[PDB]
Amino acid sequence: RGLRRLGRKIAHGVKKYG
Repeated sequence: RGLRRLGRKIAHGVKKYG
Protein backbone atom coordinates (compact mmCIF):
# COMPACT_ATOMS: atom_id res chain seq x y z
CA ARG A 1 0.00 0.00 0.00
CA GLY A 2 2.86 2.35 -0.82
CA LEU A 3 2.18 6.02 -1.54
CA ARG A 4 2.69 5.58 -5.28
CA ARG A 5 -0.87 5.02 -6.52
CA LEU A 6 -2.84 6.40 -3.57
CA GLY A 7 -1.12 9.77 -3.86
CA ARG A 8 -3.21 10.57 -6.93
CA LYS A 9 -6.35 9.24 -5.24
CA ILE A 10 -5.78 11.41 -2.17
CA ALA A 11 -3.58 14.36 -3.12
CA HIS A 12 -0.45 14.64 -5.27
CA GLY A 13 2.24 15.29 -2.68
CA VAL A 14 0.26 14.27 0.39
CA LYS A 15 3.07 12.04 1.64
CA LYS A 16 2.59 13.81 4.98
CA TYR A 17 -0.39 13.52 7.33
CA GLY A 18 -2.35 15.34 4.64
